[PDB]
Amino acid sequence: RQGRQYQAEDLEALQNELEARQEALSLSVNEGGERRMEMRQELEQLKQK
Amino acid sequence: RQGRQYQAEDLEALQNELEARQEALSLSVNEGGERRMEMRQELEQLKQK
Amino acid sequence: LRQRHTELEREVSRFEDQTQQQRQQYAQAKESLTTLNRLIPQVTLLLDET
Amino acid sequence: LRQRHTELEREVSRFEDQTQQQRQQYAQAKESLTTLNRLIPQVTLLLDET
Repeated sequence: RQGRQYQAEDLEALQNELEARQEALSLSVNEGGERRMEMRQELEQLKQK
Repeated sequence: RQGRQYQAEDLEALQNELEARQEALSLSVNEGGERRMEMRQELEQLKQK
Repeated sequence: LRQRHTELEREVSRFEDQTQQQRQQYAQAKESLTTLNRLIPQVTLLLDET
Repeated sequence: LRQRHTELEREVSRFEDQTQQQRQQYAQAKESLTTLNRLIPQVTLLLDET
């Protein structure tokens, strides 16, 4: 499902790798939405103007 | 470390509640950010006025 | 408008306090949940209190 | 300002997409981690491939 055999024989390290990925999730989203959210307000402002 | 003796006999409910509280993390942080930046834009408008 | 600015600064302070408190607290909750789901994600069931 | 609206819509589309994808893939990887540490949180040691 992720990786194709991908060292399943002893996969411990990959979990820690995923933790980094997990972290990059929040960042990658927390920024993203905010940005669009930012422009949303600006967009509204622009519309009002 | 969390709790002092905290239903270690059957703790799954607590993991579920903490997942809910992480959903709350996301909701609250996004709401606070959007509200504060919108009112910062209102501050800017008031400044120009 | 200066009174509005003062109240707006008060509101900025309130939002920042709320955001801090919630983000820290729920981050420590995140750490605790990670410890549970790592060391004992039903490893207690493997133990089963047998 | 309407041209600014057009550019803003472009940016909104780009960020919306990027966030959708990134969150999907990262959530799937997160679910993969959960499946690991749920089905096999070193439960392979109890399996032990005996």
